Amino acid sequence: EGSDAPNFVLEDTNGKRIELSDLKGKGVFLNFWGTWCEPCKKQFPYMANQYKHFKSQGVEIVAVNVGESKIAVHNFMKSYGVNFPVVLDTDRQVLDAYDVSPLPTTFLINPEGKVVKVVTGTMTESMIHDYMNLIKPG
Repeated sequence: EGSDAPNFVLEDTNGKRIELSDLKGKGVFLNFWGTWCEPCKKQFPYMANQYKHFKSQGVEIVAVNVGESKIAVHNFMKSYGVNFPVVLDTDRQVLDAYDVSPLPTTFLINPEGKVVKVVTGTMTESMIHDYMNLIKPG
């Protein structure tokens, strides 16, 4: 759209305070997910591999888990090779702020804090790569 991404503050799995507006200057691949979401099992390892490249190119991932316990979320991260920030939307406030319907949904947010594209359903590693390029600082 080019619309303003709603700001939010959540904690990551180790207690790190992450506020979306502090990531201006970086692309944010904002991925709403749950451990029961089948596509996330294949998308997570693609995202981890791509992050190896993109983290130093100024694209951040914030993988917003929707409402699940730390133990289940940590277990999923171990299972699927997660090396990127995962935050806990424990009471669905951020999911609701983004008006998210199906999971997974990814918002591609550019370095200015604007939503440039919203994607739902399945995506391959090539698509993820291309998506991250859309939001990297120029």
